[PDB]
Amino acid sequence: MIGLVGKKVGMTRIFTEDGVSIPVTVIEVEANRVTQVKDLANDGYRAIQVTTGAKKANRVTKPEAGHFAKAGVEAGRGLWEFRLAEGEEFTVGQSISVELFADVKKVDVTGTSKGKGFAGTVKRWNFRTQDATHGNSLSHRVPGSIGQNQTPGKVFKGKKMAGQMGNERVTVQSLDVVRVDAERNLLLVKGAVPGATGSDLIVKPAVK
Amino acid sequence: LWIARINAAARQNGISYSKFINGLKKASVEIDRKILADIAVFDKVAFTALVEKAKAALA
Amino acid sequence: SRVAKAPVVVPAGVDVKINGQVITIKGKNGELTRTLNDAVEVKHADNTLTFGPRDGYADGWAQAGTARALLNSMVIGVTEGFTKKLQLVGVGYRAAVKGNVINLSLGFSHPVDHQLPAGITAECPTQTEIVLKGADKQVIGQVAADLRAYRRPEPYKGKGVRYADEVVRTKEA
Amino acid sequence: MKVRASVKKLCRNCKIVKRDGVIRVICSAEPKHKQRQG
Amino acid sequence: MKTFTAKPETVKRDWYVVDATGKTLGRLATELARRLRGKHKAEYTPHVDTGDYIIVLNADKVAVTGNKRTDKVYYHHTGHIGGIKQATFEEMIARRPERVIEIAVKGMLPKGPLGRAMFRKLKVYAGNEHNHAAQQPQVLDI
RNA sequence: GCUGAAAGCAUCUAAGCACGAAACUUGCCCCGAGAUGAGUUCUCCCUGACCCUUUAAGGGUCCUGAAGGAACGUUGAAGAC
RNA sequence: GAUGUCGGCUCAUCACAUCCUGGGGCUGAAGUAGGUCCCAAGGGUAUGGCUGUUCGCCAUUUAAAGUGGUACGCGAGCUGG
RNA sequence: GUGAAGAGGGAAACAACCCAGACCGCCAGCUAAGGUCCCAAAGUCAUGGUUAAGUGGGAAACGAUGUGGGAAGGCCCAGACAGCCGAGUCGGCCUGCGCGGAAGAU
Repeated sequence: MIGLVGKKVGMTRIFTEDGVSIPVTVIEVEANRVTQVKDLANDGYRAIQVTTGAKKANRVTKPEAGHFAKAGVEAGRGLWEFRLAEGEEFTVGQSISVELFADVKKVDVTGTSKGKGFAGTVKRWNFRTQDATHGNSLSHRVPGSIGQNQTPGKVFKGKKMAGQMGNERVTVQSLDVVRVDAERNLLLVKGAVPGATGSDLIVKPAVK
Repeated sequence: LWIARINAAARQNGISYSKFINGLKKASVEIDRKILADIAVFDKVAFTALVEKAKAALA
Repeated sequence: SRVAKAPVVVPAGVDVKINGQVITIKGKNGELTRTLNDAVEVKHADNTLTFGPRDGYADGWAQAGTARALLNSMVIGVTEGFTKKLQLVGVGYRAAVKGNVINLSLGFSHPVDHQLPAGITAECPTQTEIVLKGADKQVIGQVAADLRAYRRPEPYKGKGVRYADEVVRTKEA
Repeated sequence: MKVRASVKKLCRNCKIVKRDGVIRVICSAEPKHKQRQG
Repeated sequence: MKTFTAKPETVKRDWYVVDATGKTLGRLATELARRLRGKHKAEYTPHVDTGDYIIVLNADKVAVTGNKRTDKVYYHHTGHIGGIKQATFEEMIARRPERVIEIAVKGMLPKGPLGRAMFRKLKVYAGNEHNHAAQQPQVLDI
C-alpha cells in the first residue's frame, strides 16, 4: 500500500493502567497533497507523487512554480513518490491524512542516520585492541595484517578499513503502532527510529 | 591482401578462388595476383570475361 | 513388433477421428485425445486400426508398439472404464468422501484432505475401504499412488494404506 | 543400496537394468541385493 | 602505381534484415561476422570498416543440436573474491534472449577498437517487429 | 513413482506424465545511466541589424545579457580540506 | 655485490576426503538410542591448570568444539619466551 | 644429430623436437613440415562407412541385454521360445567404436 511523509519530533513514554511503561517516538504527519499521477501508457509504471509542508515564495524557482501550478496546489518543501498496487486509484489535487493508519498494526520507518565522520576500525567494525603493555610499540588501535604473502600478492576487494561512517539511508522494520491522533496530526510508534530531531521520515505498512 | 580481394570478386561471379586459379592455369593465362586484384577493383567487365574463360577451361 | 502387428477392433458405438498426428476417440463414457510420435503411421481400415513405421526413423517398431497399446487402452476406457481399490489397516484409521475431496485420519496431529482431479470419482463402501473409478488409466494410477504415499505399509505389522491385491511381507524383531 | 564398481546378480530373482546412464541391480525377493554402479 | 586503399569518408553501406527462426546458432554467426567485417566486397581493407548494417528478428527461436539446450554453460566473474557465476542455455533464453546471439557474434570479431566499432552495426530483437522502416532494409536469406 | 514398447512376459525411460533439501534463480535491505548500448517523464527561458571572403557545421562589427548559476557574508545534531 | 627460519597476538581467504544443523537407501532397524553408505560447502564451529612450546595430559562447558592449502598465510603490522 | 657458435616456417606461448642453412635489392612465380567454418591466408570439395559419449578435447585391475561386422554349433511345420497359439529362438568364439570405475585448494 501507499505510505506517508512526516517529521521527527522526539521521544517520550506512555504509562499503562497495569503499570507498564512504553517508550515512544512521536511523528508529526500533516496532509500530503497529490502533485502527479503516473500510468502505464505514458510512463511505463503506476505511481503517485506527493508534497507536504510549506515553502516561502521568494525561494521557489520558476520551473518549480510551473510544476505546482499545473496541479493547482500550494508549494511544499519537497517531492516524493509511491508505487501503486492493483486496484488503487487517486486524482491530482487530492489530500491524504493520517487516518490511513487507523487499522494498521505494524509499520516500517525510513530516515537518514546521524553522522560520525571519519572513523577507525575499532568503532566502525568491532576490531579488538592489541596489548596496552608488555612491550607494544606504537600499535594499540592499529588494524594488524591485511593479506598474505606472494600468493596472491594483492589485497582483496571488500576489505574492512577505516573511513566515513553514518549519514546514510536506513530502514527499521515491524514497529508497533501505539496511537493515531487525527485532530493533532500525530502518530506514536514504539521504539527508536533513525535520524536526528527535526529530520524527514517515510512511513509505510509492514512488508513482512 | 591481393588474394583476399580476388576471392571476394570471384565469389560474386559464382566460383571459388582455388577453382578460379586452376582454371586460369589450364587455360594458359599468366597474369599475376597484383594485376588480378587491380582489375577486380577497377574494371569489372574484364574480370567477368576472365571468369568465363576459366569456367570454359574447367568444363 | 509382435505387439504392433495386431490391429485394434473398433466396437460399435465409438467414434474415431484422425488429423495429422492427433487422434480423438469418443464413446458413451467420454472423450479422449492424444498426439503421437512422428515415427508412426495409423490407418483406419474399415472397423480396425493399424499401426506401422515411417521410413527415415530408426526406432519405428518400438514407437508403433507403444502407440498400439495406448490406443487399445483408450478404446477399452471409453466403453467399460477402470476402477481401483484401496484398503486401510490399523487402529483408528478412517476415511470419508465429500464432493470431490477425500478426508483421511491416519494417526497424525492434523487431518488429511485430498482434492480429486477432473474426471475421477470416489466411493467409500466402508470406513476402511476406498474405490476409485474413471476413464484414464494413467490418471487413476497416479491418484492411487498419491493416496498410498501418505502412510506406506510397514514391515512389522502391516499398518497403513495398501492396495487390495498387494502382498505385504513381514518380519520379527 | 550398495554402491560399488563391480555389480552382478546374486540370485535368480535379480535383474540388470540401465536407467539414465547408470547400471543397477533390482531384486523382488531381497532388499539387500539392491546395487548401483559408481 | 601503388595498390588501392579504401577511404573511410567515401564508403557505401546498405541495410539488410534476417530471420533467425530455426537456424543453427554458430552457422548463422559466421555469416553475420563475415558481412559485418566486409570480406564479401572487392574493396576489403584490413584497417578500414567496409561492412553493412544487419537487423536480426526472432532471436528467441534459434536452435542448437545434441543435448546443448540443457548442458551448455555460460560463466563470468564479478571481481569480488569468490564471485564466479554461471547459467545454462535455457535460463539465458528465458531471461535475456538477445545476449545469446550477441555473445556468439562478438567472439568471432577482431579484438580492438575497430572490432568494437564493427559490433555497433548489429541490431538484435526478440520478436517479429522493428522500428527502422525509414532506412528501407532488404531481405537477406541465410 | 504412474502409464509403456524394443524383448507376445517383466521393466521409473527409449516416446509421454508426477513428487523431491539450509546448496541454485527470486522474494527482504543498500549502491547504481561514464548502462560511451551515456535511457524516460514533468516544468521553465531566449523571436535585432550589417559587412567580407578562398561559399561553409566560414570570419567580423554594432545592439542585446534571459531561465539559472557562482562568488561574498551569518552559519549547522554536515565536515580532515 | 643477503628471499630475516619456532611459538604467541591482530587480520583473514579457498577446497571438500562433512564436526553440527538439512534431504535419503540398507540394517543382526519393535519404540528411545545406535551402525554403515549416498547427496549437500548457506551459516556456525569453547574457557582454564602445567610447560618457550606447536602437540599432549587433566578440570569444567557446548548442537558441535571438522581435516587440509595459502613462502609449514601474516616481523617496510606488534612481541622476543 | 642439434644448441653452444645459427637467423627464417610449424608445435597457442616454448635454446636442445619436425622442415630448412640468412652476400645485397624487388608491391613477380613454385613448393617443404603443417594446413583450408570465423578470430586468421586457402575446399562450409567429391564418394562409401562408424560414433551419440561434446567421446573427439587426461588414467588401470575389474564390471555391464550400448551397437557395427565375420565364421561355426543346439532346438524348430511330425509345432520351437515366453505367457496364459502359429515363426523363429538359445549359449559360446574372433574383431571396430563408445559407457562406469574418475575427489583440491585466487
